[PDB]
Amino acid sequence: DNREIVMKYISYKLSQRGYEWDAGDESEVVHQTLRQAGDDFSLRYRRDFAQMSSQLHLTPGTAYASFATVVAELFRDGVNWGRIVAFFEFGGVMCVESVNRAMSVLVDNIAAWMATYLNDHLHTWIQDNGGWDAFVELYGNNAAAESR
Ligand SMILES: CCCCN(CCCC)C(=O)c1cc(C)n(-c2ccccc2C(=O)N2Cc3ccccc3C[C@H]2CN)n1
Repeated sequence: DNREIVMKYISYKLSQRGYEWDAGDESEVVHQTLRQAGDDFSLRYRRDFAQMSSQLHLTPGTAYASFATVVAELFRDGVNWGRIVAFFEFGGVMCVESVNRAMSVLVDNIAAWMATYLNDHLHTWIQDNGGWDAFVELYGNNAAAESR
């Protein structure tokens, strides 16, 4: 389910910062692989997230517009797994930031916007491209390459 993968992902990100989410908490290997891929994405692009956040100026009034803007740029050159990982980690980072700015009402909204975008705009692609199992396979190949 699209709701479930978003929910597990967001739950994990918030739990990483000690935040337990009222509405929170696909194979287990899929969730685990997406968790690691997102964590590596954040490690590499930490500085970029910090700069982008500053540009977006998160508020309840502008959160949806910022979410839509980011996602439109992310997928401007089409969908691939790497960009889907970016998507998840962007939604995660935005949920952590919401909580940090005493805007925790946004977490539920961001999770809904993520699940909707998955449903309306990534679902076809995912299925055409072998589903979440293909993501796991890709991750494996890349891990073996990065090892050697
Ligand atoms: C995490 C989603 C960032 C999407 N974005 C910012 C939109 C601001 C309105 C992008 O410009 C964007 C577009 C693409 C294809 N991507 C990437 C996808 C995979 C790997 C890197 C990028 C990328 O282009 N960047 C990574 C990143 C991460 C966090 C914050 C901003 C950016 C932008 C660039 C930085 N070099 N990021």
